Formats: sequence, structure tokens, C-alpha cells
Amino acid sequence: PLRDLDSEHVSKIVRLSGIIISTSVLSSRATYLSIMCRNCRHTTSITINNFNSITVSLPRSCLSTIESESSMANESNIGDESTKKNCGPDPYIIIHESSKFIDQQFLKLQEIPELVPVGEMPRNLTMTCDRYLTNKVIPGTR
Amino acid sequence: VRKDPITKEWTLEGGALVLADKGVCLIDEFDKMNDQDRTSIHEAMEQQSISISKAGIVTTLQARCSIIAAANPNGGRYNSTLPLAQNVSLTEPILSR
Amino acid sequence: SIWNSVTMFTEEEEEEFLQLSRNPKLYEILTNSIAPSIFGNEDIKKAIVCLLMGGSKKILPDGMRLRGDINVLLLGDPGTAKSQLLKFVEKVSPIAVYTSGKGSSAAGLTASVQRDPMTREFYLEGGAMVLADGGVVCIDEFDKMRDEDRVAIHEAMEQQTISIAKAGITTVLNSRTSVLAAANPIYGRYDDLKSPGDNIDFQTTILSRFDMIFIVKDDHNEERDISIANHVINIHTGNANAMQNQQEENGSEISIEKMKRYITYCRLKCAPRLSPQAAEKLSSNFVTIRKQLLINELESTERSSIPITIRQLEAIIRITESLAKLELSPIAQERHVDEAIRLFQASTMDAASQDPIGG
Amino acid sequence: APDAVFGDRVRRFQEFLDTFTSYRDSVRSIQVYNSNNANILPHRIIISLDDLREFDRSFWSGILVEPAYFIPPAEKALTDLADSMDDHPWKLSFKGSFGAHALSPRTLTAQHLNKLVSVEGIVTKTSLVRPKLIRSVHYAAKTGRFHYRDYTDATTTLTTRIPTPAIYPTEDTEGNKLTTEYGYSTFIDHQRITVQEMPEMAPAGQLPRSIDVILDDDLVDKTKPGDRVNVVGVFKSLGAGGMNQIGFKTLILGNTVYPLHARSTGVAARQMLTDFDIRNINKLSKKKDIFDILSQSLAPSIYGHDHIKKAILLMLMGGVEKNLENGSHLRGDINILMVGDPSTAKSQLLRFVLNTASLAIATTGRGSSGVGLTAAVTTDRETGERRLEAGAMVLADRGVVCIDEFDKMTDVDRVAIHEVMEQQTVTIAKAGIHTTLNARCSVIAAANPVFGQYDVNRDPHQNIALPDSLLSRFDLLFVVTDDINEIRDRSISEHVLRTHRYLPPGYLEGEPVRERLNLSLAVPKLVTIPFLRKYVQYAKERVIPQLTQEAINVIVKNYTDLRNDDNTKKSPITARTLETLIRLATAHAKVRLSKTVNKVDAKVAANLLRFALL
Amino acid sequence: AALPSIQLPVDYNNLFNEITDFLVTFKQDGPKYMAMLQKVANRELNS
Amino acid sequence: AFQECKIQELSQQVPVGHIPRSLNIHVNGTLVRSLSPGDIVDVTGIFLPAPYTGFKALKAGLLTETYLEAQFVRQHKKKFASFSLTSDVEERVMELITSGDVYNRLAKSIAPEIYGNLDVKKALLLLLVGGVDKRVGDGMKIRGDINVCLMGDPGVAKSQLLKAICKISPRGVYTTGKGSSGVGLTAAVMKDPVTDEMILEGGALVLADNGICCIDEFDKMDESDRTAIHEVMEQQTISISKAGINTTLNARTSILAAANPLYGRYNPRLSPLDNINLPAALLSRFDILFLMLDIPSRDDDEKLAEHVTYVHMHNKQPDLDFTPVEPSKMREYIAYAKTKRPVMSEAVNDYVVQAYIRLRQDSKREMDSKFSFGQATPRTLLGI
Ligand SMILES: Nc1ncnc2c1ncn2[C@@H]1O[C@H](COP(=O)(O)OP(=O)(O)O)[C@@H](O)[C@H]1O
Ligand SMILES: Nc1ncnc2c1ncn2[C@@H]1O[C@H](COP(=O)(O)OP(=O)(O)O)[C@@H](O)[C@H]1O
Ligand SMILES: Nc1ncnc2c1ncn2[C@@H]1O[C@H](COP(=O)(O)OP(=O)(O)O)[C@@H](O)[C@H]1O
Ligand SMILES: [Mg+2]
Ligand SMILES: [Mg+2]
Ligand SMILES: [Mg+2]
Ligand SMILES: [Zn+2]
Repeated sequence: PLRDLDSEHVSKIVRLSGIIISTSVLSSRATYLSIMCRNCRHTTSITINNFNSITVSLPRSCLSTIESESSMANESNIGDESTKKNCGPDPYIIIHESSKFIDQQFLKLQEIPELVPVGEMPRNLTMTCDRYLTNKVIPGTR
Repeated sequence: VRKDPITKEWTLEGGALVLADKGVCLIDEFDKMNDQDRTSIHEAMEQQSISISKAGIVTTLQARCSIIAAANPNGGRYNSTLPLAQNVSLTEPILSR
Repeated sequence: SIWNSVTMFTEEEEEEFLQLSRNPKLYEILTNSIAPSIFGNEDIKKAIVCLLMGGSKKILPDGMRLRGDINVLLLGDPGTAKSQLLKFVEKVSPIAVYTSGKGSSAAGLTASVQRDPMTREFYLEGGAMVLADGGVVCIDEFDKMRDEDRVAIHEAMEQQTISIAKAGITTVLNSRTSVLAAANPIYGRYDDLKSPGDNIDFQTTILSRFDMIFIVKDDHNEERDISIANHVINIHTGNANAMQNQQEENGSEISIEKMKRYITYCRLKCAPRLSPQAAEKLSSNFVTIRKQLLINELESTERSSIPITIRQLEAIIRITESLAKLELSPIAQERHVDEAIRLFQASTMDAASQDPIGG
Repeated sequence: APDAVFGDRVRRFQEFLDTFTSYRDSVRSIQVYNSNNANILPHRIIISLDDLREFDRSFWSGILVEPAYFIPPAEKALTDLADSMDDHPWKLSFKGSFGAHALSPRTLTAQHLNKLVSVEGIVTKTSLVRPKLIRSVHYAAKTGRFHYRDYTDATTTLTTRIPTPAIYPTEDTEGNKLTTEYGYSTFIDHQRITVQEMPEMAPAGQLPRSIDVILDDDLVDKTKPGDRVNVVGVFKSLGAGGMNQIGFKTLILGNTVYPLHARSTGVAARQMLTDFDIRNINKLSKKKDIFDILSQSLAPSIYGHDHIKKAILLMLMGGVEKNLENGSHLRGDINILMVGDPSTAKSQLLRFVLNTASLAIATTGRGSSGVGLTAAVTTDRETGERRLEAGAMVLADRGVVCIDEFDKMTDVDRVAIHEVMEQQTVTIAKAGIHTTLNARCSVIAAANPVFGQYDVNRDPHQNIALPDSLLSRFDLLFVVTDDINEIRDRSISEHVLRTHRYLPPGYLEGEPVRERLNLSLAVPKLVTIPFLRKYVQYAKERVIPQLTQEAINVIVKNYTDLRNDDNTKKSPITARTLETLIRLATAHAKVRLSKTVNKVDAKVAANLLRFALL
Repeated sequence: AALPSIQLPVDYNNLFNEITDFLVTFKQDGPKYMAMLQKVANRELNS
Repeated sequence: AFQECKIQELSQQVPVGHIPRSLNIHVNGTLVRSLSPGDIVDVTGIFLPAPYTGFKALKAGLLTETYLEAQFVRQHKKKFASFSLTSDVEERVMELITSGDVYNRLAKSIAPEIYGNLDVKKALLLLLVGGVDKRVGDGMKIRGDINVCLMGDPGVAKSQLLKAICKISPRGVYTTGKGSSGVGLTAAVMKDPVTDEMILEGGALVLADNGICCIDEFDKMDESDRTAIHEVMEQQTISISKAGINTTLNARTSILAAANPLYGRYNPRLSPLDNINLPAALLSRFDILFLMLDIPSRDDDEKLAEHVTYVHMHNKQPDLDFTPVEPSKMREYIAYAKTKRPVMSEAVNDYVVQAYIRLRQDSKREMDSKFSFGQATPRTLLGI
């Protein structure tokens, strides 16, 4: 039951029953991201296959320097008299037409309004789902 | 459906009829109900299930409960020269249940 | 509801039901299955068999919309078991809702419009008539309901829509429901000395809306009492649990889910259009019916409590097609009209219990 | 620098625009207009997605799937042709069949991002039109020179660019102070609207879904709150969904906005008239039984009631209203009331008028009360001002309002309708708001007799029971009854059984007929319902008859005769009857498409009034 | 984009077939290069 | 010196089906205190932008707000206070008088499309001109402004007269019974966006100060609304004692009212006061009370119908031997008339005393038999 949850069941699989009272609007989350640097124009990609947390973030520094890849690339990284190429604090822009997305939803489950302690507000839990589990239920269903 | 003062959340609450499933419900001062309470009582006693359509929630709940009620006649004292239906403000549909 | 329903059929079930349709006497099996725990009330039960199938919907090129659905009123003494019939019709129909006049605990009877807590915009909060679209709504205690609700119920029952007009939103809704109403008589019981009109605690023009009007009278007679008492006492013993679970497995009774599926099927399969060789029969019947009412009402001065109107002709028209459908037929012979008029006399022409029709 | 792929995509769209030459002359027309006429027209055209499938399949699939790569090329190709035929950029619009990209706000998901979609729903709120600064010009008094700068943002180009955050110049390259020249800068307008799923397609008892649409420049003021709409545009993800530190910001960048008409809504219905259509409309007039043919085609399925059939058409066309230099307004709307028995098809007549009229709103007795008919006051979250949102009768301006169950209304609403049926103004005096609104509407209504059925023994004042003030405001009060009979019972029965047996073209008998929701687009044999609207629309716009010196004598005689005659009538007689006769007379002349009222029309009006009175 | 593309008067799939035909056709005035390759097979030529 | 004004669309400019929109105006210098609420004006200004003040999340680009910088104001109806007698006002008021017959000429110049009712229009003109206010001593005042009430059967053009008299007056408001209730008449408490102060917003009665107020459907109003009218007609001040308010509003207004008999038509079988809903004490406060009944007369009907049907055919009035004075010229003559204060001598006093004696002697015998709206009172002398 929903009131029998404790510290033991954390990072473990549980089976639960209840009634639905809330269903939010579908949100957009990324799966494949293509990015570019606004100073030097370096390009890369990102792939996400873990959408359960509610995390990947955009790189904080340009990856052109740590990937000293081409022999002329480490030469284009220098110049401007005497100084070191500094792209900036966070220089990555998302190219949206080249990225892919998926759907995410929030639900609230409530204990059966009948077997509740007398004189106390029913307790509820917050649940998250995505991809092929969205729009499968409506509020009022057990 | 109301809001929880503490957690700031929306909750589904039933009446005493729903909360007392497989038990007994005790209504005191049965003759002074407003129209809303009377409709709820009639539904519970007749069909034994409570229906709600509010804030996107459409559901039916179970109300298999026993009713015990207390009431006072009209005026204040019992009139033996008239039948039961003419001493109390309740109607035959409810009394017959 | 009208969205989460199945509209495709498995081949084995399709063959099962095409073999069940050819069942030689299926009429009587169905009538036996609609509330087999009720003693008596066979005319009432056949009315419900025809009710759950509905008439043929017709959309005409004049913009005009002739409805097909069946309306029945159960007026009569207390303790006649007419409430259990509604509670069973709830469960044997694919879409149903059981409500009392004055709505339910926290559910209304007619469309309600409110502004969203989050966005503060207009959405339909509920209403039994729009929630039960494509199904049956049993209105128990029809006698006491509010005028604002009555006015909308009228248009829902005739034009199968509801119209909304407030400060923000205007729209016309679809409420395609069947009505089964149960009202008690005033004065405790039904006095035969008084017209049916003043035996009801509401206006008399409401009666013209319905198609079949069933007046059940609790008549006292010892032999009937013995039989009904025995029936009740066996059901409480356990006999009927093994006289139903036993003949159930001998093709003299359909089950509750099987029946439900069957009604869904015939509903979403066929549309009967009558035979021209039968039309003039129904036309002559209507005129011979109304002639007698005119004769009697010109003999006296007061008008009749139960009037025969143009709506009651289309009652015959629809009930012919309702029986034509469990035959999966596109046409109806004269026998459908025969049974229809039989049931009509059984139901509506109990206006013979009315003062200026006695003659 | 030039891209090869961009160049080839431009070249193929030049060939497309060359093969189907119906779009070049349309561009010609707008330049012809803006030169010859100097209301400057905007620089836009409309393309068919059906033509694209026939010409090229891959280019079609690419616009459906990859707009952000095939739309800028097509726009540039169009701009080149525009500058070619030329002795400011140009943009495109999309129509035709979309297919799986014809969605609603509920079925629009994250797998359709970055594609062109069509969305249906209702407009729920619009914002204030604001200017947007593009180019700003300055002046330096120490050098006599003018300087400028450009600004841009992310909602103007379909592809992602590297941001350029330029600043507002106050100072010269030497330090000279600059004056800002507001008249020489360029500003372009902006608006945002929200869309939601229509109430008659949404699931009952479930909260609704909504979507945001951004409109700019010419598409900025095309709709109002409470409208049925269809929008086409690109479903765009914007910004970073918190990865610099809920998800991504999604919205539609509109390119096409279509108003749609539905039953009981404030958007009117109009059709485009072909010259062939005009020829039939004008041919029908000469035959001198126009009134009968058009009258019998009004819901032919209901039996008899021919004089009400006439009256409804007279209301649907209506007379002419007149404004004097003084400042006086004289009414020109017709109103009808019907009293009859409880099985006389009153509601079928009302519903037919609702289905056929170009703009109509349906109200049922106590259904609408108080503010629901006139207007209500709301508050705007952003600006904080008190605004008005229109009631039923304010919305039905130049139209019809259908009131079923008229006798169920309270006196408070009756006093409010007194002002709408005579002066056609609504006056609101609330806290801070003092304003007068226009409500020029015709009214049709139906009422129930007080005694259940009409009692011939008693006189009308005891059966109807409505105040004389309200009765005088209705031009026509009809009474009808069903006389129990045998001849008419046979006749009506046979006809009603005729109607109940009818096969729509193309079904084997037995097959259930199929229902669909009818959403329109805005811009003796019986005549088709689709043609009657064409007739009425021309008949109102084109003809405005004037009064002659002939028929005034007929009207004068009839009015004097009625007021100095001593028969018990079904309504009181006032100067309202005098004006009613002229409205009725001019409506028939609208039916005939003549430029002047005549004597035959005056006598038809008199005959109709006298039948409805006696 | 940030990487623009250009068009040149060349085609590699077209010239690869020509390379193959030359290597499996050339008999100088068995085939020359295909005998060089047969000596290559048996470990009797390194270039 | 700074002021900020809100301007709204006229009814005749709003498209079909939409709501009227608004705009902001700024005023600086010696042009302040020139616009007042409820005026129809033409404002010359310079259209200039201001920084954006909306929500940040809904900002896309360099969006801006607009305002108007006032330079020259025109008013379509010139107020009577401004009247200064120059030489062109001399010229046209000197022609008006040279043709004589001014009283009838300007009595028939009210609504020349409404047939008949000359005596009603003669009373209307006097309500437009007014009387004399007297500070008797001790700082006590007598009102010098007349209140008129119209009763009649349906379809006699009362509302058209109210509309016309509200269009001719420089300040004048038209209101209907139940659409203007509560704070829409007296005043309301609101916070000023610009100055951050608590102000009182005026209702219809406060907008018509030094003007004419026109109320329609008088019999349908609430009791609370009728009390305020009572007070305004007696002493010309409105007293409010509610939560947050203890004040007295200064309301110098004339009342014009219209009402139908209780049963729709007049029942001569019933008493005069049985046919009117309002209390007799209210009708004792109106200076002149007109009863406009509709008794069918065969001959007069053909002259009324002629006029109406002629009007619907020609957009002009049917009389060719009569000149309708323009509204501006009427306003000028009324202002010049209002700049005069005549006085009474003893010989004229004798006449008034003698007439009052006989009227007071006669009213009692009529009121005894229940055939009068009112017994004569001192207020009748003040009205005379
Ligand atoms: N003929 C009958 N056969 C079986 N049970 C019956 C019969 N008549 C009455 N009953 C039983 O007695 C009760 C009758 O009350 P109810 O069904 O509420 O009837 P009503 O509609 O008149 O109020 C029910 O519990 C029903 O099961
Ligand atoms: N004169 C008529 N001709 C044809 N059908 C009619 C006629 N009068 C009534 N009906 C039919 O009878 C029914 C009348 O129902 P309704 O419209 O509710 O009547 P009312 O509005 O008068 O109460 C409808 O089925 C209508 O089609
Ligand atoms: N004597 C009249 N002269 C001209 N028009 C008139 C006359 N009497 C009535 N009317 C017209 O008849 C209508 C009466 O409307 P209204 O002014 O509201 O009358 P009431 O105030 O009595 O209700 C208006 O169109 C008006 O122009
Ligand atoms: Mg019951
Ligand atoms: Mg009706
Ligand atoms: Mg009036
Ligand atoms: Zn970089």
C-alpha cells in the first residue's frame, strides 16, 4: 500500500495500486543534440538514453583544445600576436532542426479514498513516464 | 475536490458515506439537511455508490454503508392523530429506504 | 464512453452471432434474459428489448434531423420493482448512467461550463447527458427536478443537442441519449377515480414527449401473492442461482457480457428501413386511433389528460425498426407492425383509464 | 557564401513556379494594385500542396518534413520572379491536403517538431499589437551626418544563426552626441495568440490542451477571442531547456490563419459567387412566383405553416435602416413570435433557421440570464485594465438570435431586451466603465400557451399573458393549432411516412448513415439549401430599394383603417405597426431585386399582417 | 550553414570504374598488370 | 505640469462584432486642465514610443509601447462657462433676434422629425435654459434649475426625445434603468495608476454636473437608486456612508425621466395614481409632469403617418416654411441667455400671490375625489 513505503524500498521495484487525479501536459526532452561554438565554429553531437531523472548538460569549455586532433587545428588555435584562444565561459548553441525529441508526463496517484484514516487528508505520490506510456490513462481510473 | 492547506495540493475527498464503507454512518439532526446533503443521502441509500464529475475527475465510489439517523418532528412534539409522513419533514422516497 | 470503445470484431464472434441471429425463436430468449429474476412484467421487458436497439437515425437534405431513440415512462405504485429494472438496464447497456432528478452527489444532470483553475478558460466540467452520449440515462424520481434542467432536458430529448450561451462561449453540443424515467404517484397510491393527469405532480405536456407510457398498479390478489412470495423466497434460498446457471447452458438464456456485446454489435451493424407494403397499415391505424379520441372529446368539454400527437406516430415507426434489427434485416414485414401495435396498445392506450376517453 | 544545395533547391522551385503559371499573374496583380492605387496590399501568395505532389514528390515531402531547408529557398525564388517582372521581401502561404499533418492541440506531440502542421481549435486570447524596432536612424549636429543600425532576433529566420547582440547608439565614432530620429526609423508590428481544442471535438469532463502562435506584420489582427480557426505553421523548439545551468520552449510561427464558421458562433459564413451562379440568381427573379418557390423550400419536411415560411424569409432579408443628419437612427430589423400547441414543430423551425442563417446564436429560456445576454467585465493580467467580453446579443450583430421557450424568462432580462429590440444599443454603467455598444439583431422566438393548449373560449389576453410593451416590439405574432381531424390526419400521416423512408445517394439499404461535423470556410420544384444562402447574400449586399410616392397611400389607408376599426385583435396597434408595414414592404422588394418599393409588395405585406392579426 | 558546400567538375565513382577497367584490361602492344599481380601473389614482387 | 488621459473609440467607428479599444495621451505646460471626463474631442499630438512594460517571458525583440503628446485640443460642443461675447457671436445672435418669434422658433428646433408635442418641447427648452439660484442669507440656497418627467403609452417617442436632449446639451448623459445600478450612479473607490493615490470615480450623476441627466424606464429602478435621485433633486448633493467612504458629492444636475403606466396602457377606470408605480412624493418634486396618452383619433393619425412615412422617404423634415436652428447656434443663444439674471417687482408679485390662492383653493376638491396626481403645494409656486 501507498502508506507502507519507507527507506528500505529506495532504488528497488515496487507494485502499487491507486486512483489517478492529475495528468499534466506533455513536455519535450532531447534525445539527440547537435551543437556549435559561437567563436571558433567547432561542431559535435550528444546522445541521451536516460530520461528518468526529474542529468546531461552542455559542455562548459570548447572541446577543440582538448581534442588536439589535426596538425593544422592546433595551429589555427594560436596567433593574434601573443595570447591563447579563449572561446568564452559557455559557448555552445543548439541547432534545433538537427535534433530529436521525446515526450514526458507527470501523474499523481492517490490512495483509495475509502480505506483512509478518519480525519486525515489522503496522501499522494508524484510519478514520471515517457515515450510509449503517455496518454494511456485519464483521471478517475484505478 | 479541495486544496490541502499544508502541502498545497489538490485532493479527492469523499463524504462520511464513502469514508464509512462496510461500516456504519451516524447522521445527527437528520431533518435539517440542505438540498445537497439530501441528494447525496438519497444516492447513497438507493444505488450504494457516489458519483462525482469535478475538475476533470469522473468516477464512481463504493458506499456500502449502514445508516442510523435521528430526527425531531415538526413543531416539536409528536402528533398521533396523523400518520408518520405528516409529522416529519422527510419524504416517502427516503423513508421507504 | 464514446471514445474508448471497440469498433472491430473477431471472426469467431462474428460467426457466433450470425448463428445466434438465425436462432428460430430468439425474441423469447432475449426477453427471458433481460431481468430473469423479475416475476411478471413481460410487456415491460419487451419494451426494454426494443429500447436498447433504438430506431434508425435519419439525416435529411433539408438540414432537418429526424432522431431515432425510444423513451419510456414507468409510473405506478411503490414496490413494483421498476427501480431494479433501471439498475439492470444500467449494467446490460454498453454506455449507461443512473441518475436521479436533481442530479447526483457532485455530478450534474445537464452540461456545466466552468473556467479552468490553471488557464482560466472554458471547459466542459460534466453533465450526465453529454457523458452518456450514445447510451442510456435512467432518470429516477423524474417528478422533482428544476426548471432550468427541465428546459434543457426537453431539447436533449427531442433534437439530441444542448445549446450553451454565456459571456465567453457559444456552442451546440451532441447529446444522443435514450431516456427511461420512473415517477411515483402523488397521494401515496394511484386513485382510479382521478385522471392520470392530476395523478402526477408536474405539468401534463411532459407526457407528450414519451413513446410508451407504462402504468403499473399494485392489485391485491391472494394467488399472485403466493407465487411472488415463493419466487422471492427461492432466490434467497439459492435455487435461482442453479436454475439460471443450469438452463443458461441449454440455449434458453444469453449471459450478461455476451448480451452486452450482442447489443453493441447489432447497434453498430444495421439500419432497418420499413417495407412500403406495411406503411399504409401504420397510417390507417393512426387515423382510426385519433378518430375515437375526437368523438369522445367532442361528446364532453374537457380535453384528455393523455393526448395522442404526431410524436406518437413516430413511436410506432421507430418500434417497428427496433424489432427489425435483431433480425439483422434491412426491411420489416407486416409482423413487425403487428407486434408494434400490440405493444403500443399495451403501453400507450391505457389512456382508457382516463375520464373523457371512456366511451 | 553561396551553397550548392541552396542553389539547386532555388532552381527547382523556379521551374515549379514556371510550369504552373497561375501564381505569376497573382504576383503581377499586387504590384498593379499598389502602383495604380497610389490601401497598399501585402506581398504574399498562396501555393497548393496538391500541385507540388504532381510536379515533384521529393520537394513536396521535403516541405512537409524539412521546412527549415526548403522554405527560404522557395521564398527567395519568389522574390527573384517579383523583382523580374518589376518595371521588400515576399512570403508564401500553404493550402491543399496535408494528411498526417492535420492535427489538433491534443494529438500534436514531440515527434512532429520541426515540421509544417495544421491545427484546429478555438482562439481563447489575443494580446496587444506592439511595434518592433528594426532600423534606427540618428543625427549629429557637429558633423551634419546621419547614422543607422540594424536589429534582429531568433523568431525571424527559420534556421539557427550565431547571435549578434548589438547595442543602442548614443555616441559617434569621435564622441559627438546623436539625436534620435523617430520618424525615420522602421517599426514592424507583433502579436501573440493562444489556441485550444474546440468544445464539440474535445472529450467530455477532461481538461483541455492549448498551443501558442506567434504572428507578425500583416497577419497581426485577423481574429478575435472566441473564434473557430485553422492555423498552419512551423512547430519550433526555442532556446536551451535548462542545459546551460520543465523542458524546451515550443510554439508555432504562423504563416497561414484561416477563420472558420460553425453553428452558434460569431464568425459569419460567406461564399464566393461565380458568374454562372449570378446568372441563375438573376434569371430566377423575372418569374413572378419567386416568393412561393423560395418559401416552400424552407424546411419542406415540416408540413404546412406556409405563412410562417414566408415570414422567416422576410426576416432573413430585412428592410433598410436610415440615419439623419440630426443624429437619429431608425430601425430596420424584423422580429417574429410564435405561439402554438406542444406538437407543432416549433423547435424544428428554430433549428432550421439556426442551420441556414449566416450568423445565428441559440438561446433556450432560462439558459441565458443577466450578463450572458448583454456583456460582462473582466480584468487583463498584464496591463491591469477592465475590459468587456461580449454576450450573446452583442455577438449576433447584423444577424439573428433564436430564443426557444421564450415565456420562461424573468422580467429583469425582459427589460434588457426592451432596449435591444427598439434602440439596438446596450448601455453599461459599471465601476469605471461607461460605454454604449451596438446590437443590431433580429429575433425569432417561440412560446407555450399558459393553459397547456390554446383555449378558444377565452380571449388572447388570457392565453398569451405577455406585457403589451413587449408585444408591440414584435412585428408579427402568429398563432397555430392542430385541429384533430381525419382528412388532415391521413394527409399528414402519409407525408410523414414518406419522409421516414429515404436512402442517401450511394448506400445499400441497411448500412448505417454516417455523421460528420460541418465546418465551413469564410471569405413546383424546390431550390437547394446551399443555393438559398447564395441568393440571400447577393440580395442583401446589392439591392437597397427606395420608397415611392405610390404605396404610401396603401400603407396610410391600412394603418388608419386598423386603428379606427373595432375587432378584437391579437396585438395592440401603435406607430410600431406603421414602421412594421414599411419594413415588411421593403423586404419583399429585396426579394424581387428591384430598386424601388412597389404597390404589389405593399399589399402582400398588408395581407400578411392582417392574416397574422385576424 | 557554418560549413558551406561547393560544386566541382569531378566524379570519383565514375573514375573508379575506369581504374578497374585499366587494371583488368591493359595488354601492352596474358594481361600485363594482371601478370604483375600474379607474381605479387606468390611473394615475388614488392612494388 | 503633467497629466495623463485615456481615450476610447466612438461607437460608430468600431467594426461589426468587436469591442472598442483605447489609447494614452500626455499633456504638458499650459495645456493642462483642458480635458475632462466624458468629452468628445479631437486632439493634435506627436506619436512617440516608450519602453516595454509587459512580461519578460513574452518578449521577442525590441518591443515598445506608444503614447501621444498633446499640442491642440478641439471640443465638438462648446461649454457655456467659456462664453465671452466677441463680435461674431454678436453678429449671429443679432440676426437670430431680428427675425423674432424666438420662443416658438427654438421650441420647434428640438427633434424636428418627431410630430406634434409642442407643449413638451416648450418645457424642454426652459429646462435647457434654467432659472436663478438664490443665496438667501446664512449661506442657504434655492436651486434655480427645473426637473421634468414624461409618462405615456408605448410608441409615443419618449426615448427619442431623451436621446435628442442628451445630444443637444454640452454635458448630458443617457442611462437606462437596470443597466446603470449601484456604483454606476454615485461613485466608486479605485487606486490611480499614475499618481498612486486613492481617487473616487464618478458615475452618471457626477458626469452630468452642470448638465442634464436622462433616465429611461424610471419605474424599474431599485429603491437604493431611487433614494439617490430623491436627494439630488431636493438639495443637489449625494451622501454616502459605506466601508471606506464618508463624503458628500457635489452634484448640480437636472433630471429628465420617462416611465410607462403600470399596466402598459392607461386605465381611465382606475385612479390616476393607481396607474403609476412611483410614489406620489417623488412626483411632487418634479416641476412639470406630462402625461402622453394614445387615444385613437381618426383625423390626427393621417397627419402623424404623413410625417413618419415622409421622413422614411426623405431624410429631411416636411416643412418648407420653417428654418431649423442648428445646434451650435442654439447653444450660443442659450449661453447668452444664461448670462442674465432678471428680477421681480411688486406688481408681478401681486399677480403670483393671487393665482396661487385660487390654485390652492381648487386642488383640494380634485384630490378629495381621487382624480389628481397631486394637491397644490409651495413647490408649485417655486416652479412657477
Ligand atoms: N416481482 C418481484 N420479483 C422479485 N423481486 C421483487 C419483486 N417485487 C419486488 N421485489 C423486490 O422487492 C424490492 C422492491 O423495491 P424496489 O425495487 O426499490 O421497487 P420500486 O421501484 O417500486 O421502489 C426489491 O428489493 C426487489 O428485488
Ligand atoms: N406539422 C408537422 N409536420 C411534420 N412533422 C411535424 C409536424 N409537427 C410536428 N412534427 C414532428 O413531431 C415532433 C415535434 O417535436 P417538437 O419539435 O418538440 O414539437 P414542439 O416544438 O411543437 O413542442 C418532431 O418529430 C417533428 O418532426
Ligand atoms: N409622434 C411620433 N413621431 C415620430 N415618430 C414616432 C412618433 N411616435 C413614435 N414614433 C416612432 O416609433 C418608435 C417609438 O419608440 P420609442 O421612442 O421607444 O417609444 P416609447 O418611448 O413610447 O416606448 C420610434 O421609432 C419613433 O421614431
Ligand atoms: Mg424505485
Ligand atoms: Mg418544444
Ligand atoms: Mg421607451
Ligand atoms: Zn570554440
